[PDB]
Amino acid sequence: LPYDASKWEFPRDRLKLGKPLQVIEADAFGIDKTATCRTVAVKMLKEGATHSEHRALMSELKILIHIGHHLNVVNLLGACTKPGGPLMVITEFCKFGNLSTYLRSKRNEFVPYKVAPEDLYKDFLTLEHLICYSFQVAKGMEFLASRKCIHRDLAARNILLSEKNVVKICDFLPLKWMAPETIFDRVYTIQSDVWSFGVLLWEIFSLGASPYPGVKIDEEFCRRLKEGTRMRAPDYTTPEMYQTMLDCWHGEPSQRPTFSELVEHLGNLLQANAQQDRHHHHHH
Ligand SMILES: Cc1ccn(-c2cccc(C(F)(F)F)c2)c(=O)c1-c1ccc2nc(N)ncc2c1
Repeated sequence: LPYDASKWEFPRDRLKLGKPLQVIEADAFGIDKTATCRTVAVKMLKEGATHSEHRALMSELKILIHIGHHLNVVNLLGACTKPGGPLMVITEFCKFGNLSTYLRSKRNEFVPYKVAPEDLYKDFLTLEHLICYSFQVAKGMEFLASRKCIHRDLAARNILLSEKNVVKICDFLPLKWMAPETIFDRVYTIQSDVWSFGVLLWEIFSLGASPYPGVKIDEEFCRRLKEGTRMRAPDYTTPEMYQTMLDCWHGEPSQRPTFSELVEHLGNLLQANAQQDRHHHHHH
């Protein structure tokens, strides 16, 4: 893959590094044509990285360039790659952090839908929010899958909350997100990402709970998963959303929905939910 320096290269002295999130928060001067000073996130190699470790982050940068822009994938802004300092990959900064942590903090601030007076539920999460986060991640994953990309670590911890309830796919016990074929055969495909998406759905509709609550992650866990045991419906799910999780958790990878099918399905459930809400709002 190519690296186009004229488009992407950013001077190192235009950054002020801040607190670690290695991924670090930073201030960037003149990275945009939209503003002078902007907060950003920087991924860089620690002191004493090898030639091969340098190649890994470089290949990741090129892949982000090749992938291109989507609202639901953390947006690359620039890079420091030329000699004189460490390799640095610069993206937008999502100040609200990961989705798991956020959902966990909203557990006392949930109603399934809003009615009048709406101020009683100011900044509350609703079913529209949860389905909307799901829909957004599905679209970002359909964008990635279309470009022959496999995420490999799709989990709520790798979903970022931005302004105006926009979520973004990023890449910061992992076994609880892995498909059976990934565990037992070390096979990574787009279909195994769909499995992980299902576990991500469970996380959203449990408001940031840890998958397989109270289950020891040993050889018995893997045995039962391969043999068809699944998580039970989480506390904030709808019946259709739980069925969607089960679909993502199909034993045969080819029998799981595609991200394209998930985008259409979740979009329809978002619309049905909104139509329901408008009726709740009207009659009360
Ligand atoms: C800084 C950076 C650089 C690269 N990537 C990255 C690497 C590989 C893949 C991807 C993906 F999945 F978005 F395509 C993204 C990143 O996800 C990030 C990244 C990581 C954590 C972040 N956390 C916050 N709060 N904001 C932005 C972040 C960016």
